[PDB]
Amino acid sequence: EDNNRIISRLWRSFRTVKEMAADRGYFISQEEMDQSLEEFRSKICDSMGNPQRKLMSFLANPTPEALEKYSDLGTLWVEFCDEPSVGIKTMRNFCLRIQEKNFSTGIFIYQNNITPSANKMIPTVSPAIIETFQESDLVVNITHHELVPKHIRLSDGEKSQLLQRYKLKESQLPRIQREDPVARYLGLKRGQVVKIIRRSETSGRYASYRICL
Amino acid sequence: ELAILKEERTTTPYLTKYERARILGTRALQISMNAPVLVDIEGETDPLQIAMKELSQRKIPLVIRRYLPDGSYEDWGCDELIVD
Amino acid sequence: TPALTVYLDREIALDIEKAKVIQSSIEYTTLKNVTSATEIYYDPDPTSTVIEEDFDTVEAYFSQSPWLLRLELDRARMLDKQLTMNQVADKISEVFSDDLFVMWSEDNADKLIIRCRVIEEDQMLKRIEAHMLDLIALRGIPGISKVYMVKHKVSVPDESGEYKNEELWALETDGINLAEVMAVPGVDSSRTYSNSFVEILSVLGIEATRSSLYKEILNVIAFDGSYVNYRHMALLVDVMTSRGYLMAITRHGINRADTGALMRCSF
Amino acid sequence: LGDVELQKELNSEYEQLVSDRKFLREIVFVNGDHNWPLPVNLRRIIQNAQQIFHLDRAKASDLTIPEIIHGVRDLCKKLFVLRGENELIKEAQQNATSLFQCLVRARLATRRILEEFRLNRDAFEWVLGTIEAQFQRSLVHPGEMV
Amino acid sequence: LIDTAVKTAETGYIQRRLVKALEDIMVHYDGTTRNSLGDIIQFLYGED
Repeated sequence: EDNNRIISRLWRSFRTVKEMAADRGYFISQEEMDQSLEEFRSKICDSMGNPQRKLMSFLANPTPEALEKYSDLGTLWVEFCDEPSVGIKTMRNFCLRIQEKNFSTGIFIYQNNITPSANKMIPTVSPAIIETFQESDLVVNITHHELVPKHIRLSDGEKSQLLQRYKLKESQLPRIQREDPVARYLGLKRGQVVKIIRRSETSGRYASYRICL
Repeated sequence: ELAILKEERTTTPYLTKYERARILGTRALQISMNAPVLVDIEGETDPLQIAMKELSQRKIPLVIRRYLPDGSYEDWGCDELIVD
Repeated sequence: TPALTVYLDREIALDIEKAKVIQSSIEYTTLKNVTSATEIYYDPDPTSTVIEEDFDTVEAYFSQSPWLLRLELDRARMLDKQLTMNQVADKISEVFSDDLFVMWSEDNADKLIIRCRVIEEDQMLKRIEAHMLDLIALRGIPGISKVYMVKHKVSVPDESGEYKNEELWALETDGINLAEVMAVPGVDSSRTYSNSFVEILSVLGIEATRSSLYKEILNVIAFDGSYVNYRHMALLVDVMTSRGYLMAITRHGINRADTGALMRCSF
Repeated sequence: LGDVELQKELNSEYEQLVSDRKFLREIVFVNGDHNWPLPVNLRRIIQNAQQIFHLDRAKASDLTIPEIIHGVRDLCKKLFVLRGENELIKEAQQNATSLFQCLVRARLATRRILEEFRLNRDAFEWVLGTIEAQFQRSLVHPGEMV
Repeated sequence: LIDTAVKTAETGYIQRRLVKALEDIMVHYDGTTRNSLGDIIQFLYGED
């Protein structure tokens, strides 16, 4: 019954996170990406059917290709938080865990909300980066939508080559806000450029570039 | 400094409608102020007509300075640009 | 006129019975929507009732405050919406629980009745009754007041490769909500569309907004048979999206640019 | 007949046409609309070539097959929108004319050139030159207050 | 008669705001479409 919809939405959120990790260049095994829903229920739920988020956390490393392209790509830690309301108590142990195991990036999925007081504890934990997501927002992977063309982040060498070809200052490119859904999905930081190849009814194919604020 | 060398010029080799109109008018103006004309003048004595005759024979002695967005520029002579 | 265009998965879209199931799960139904009348009695004996109408109902069923809250459900709207007395009471339990006792009559009864009691309060029951009608959600997605069953003629290639028409069922809804409707099982989550591009920007990002903006402008121009070449409408929507957010064509958008003061003051 | 070496070109031609049809039907024009605003009209250019060179009759053409396949393929590299040798420009130049190249190849296909339009050597070289000249003339002019 | 007389000023205002929004947008010699600040609006005019 209603317990099945909790598990289902959570299972769908998990597949989306894996897709997210794959697109950022990290290596995810071809057995974990295709993991069915049935195997998922067996491993994650109790005898009463209630799910244990701490068993879902995982670690991933960049593929050799991604490491060749982006030399700034470290280890990624994904964590589902068991506490619906994330308070000052939860964030301290999370920031400690990241530093102690020296994770480069941490993705923090919460359940219901994140208090504005706790929201200031995020940029104080640099040069490590923390990205938060509401569990609702990940039930559907928005990049599979018809209207969202494929975004590919440009490398630093490709970016420099681009600016010279058009003789332009960085501040002259079209922009995308940091809180935009597709920028957050890729974990874009300020100064990075996405390339966007989208369908065109007059030329067939057209490459658009945007830089992230 | 800003000037782009002849071998590395990248803008279009055809005369645009805007470049054509400016060249014809400027050259016409100079002829009406008694600049030396570089073609034979037969029966057609209007200032605009003489300038149009010079254009058709690739004999207008002017250079287009095409500004690019960054401020750099390519100089193109009207003798070398292809006119449709 | 906010509106969603909700395409359905293929297996569901060619079976009208399954599509109706999707319809009833999306549509917002409050308790107020199905309630015909509410009443407030003085019923001092908790094990009995002065009401002769609910005599046989409560006496056989049983085998705190003296004020009784008695609300009546309309049989027609309850039957059409496919709601049972049980599931209506279930939703009430989670939000009320121990504080309010719930007793329902059977569907075979002449009137469908639900009794409630609390376990100065003359006005508190009026305030609670106001609180009940204004907040109890029985099912569905908030903001979706009505769902329409719409047939789409979509051109899809044959197995032979020839283009043929193909009729498919989709849904259209009043109100605005995109994120929650996308997640609903049955809905084709990769194709759902909304005519409010402000909401699209929050859910799908700026590049999807560029396509949605174009679709909505083109639909306006093309409607009275006119046709404007693509590059002109394309040019307008790139200006409206270049900053990464939607810059309105009003003073609040246009004059927030880094353009010169003489240019900006002329508008 | 029998020439396997000439069949390698014609196979590569048809394979190219299969790529285009698959790309256009599944990515570009999902609903199947096949009439679209495009530049450099080809139907009118061909029927003018039929008039200048009197391309009627039942006479056999002296226009060889490798001239057709190599002629059309070399044309699609001279449709210059942007000039310069930079790697990014060539990708952009190829992207800008993707839809139009498909249009040309869909018309100047081997069977149609020979059976339907019936071009000879003089007319076909003229058709290539005209397409090349008129496409340049159809580019927007810098300075245009669009 | 009322509609024609009323809604003519509605659309007249629409055209005025559109022109001021777009008046400075020009095609440059590299094919890009830019405004007076040199911001790129399209990398290639009309995508073709």
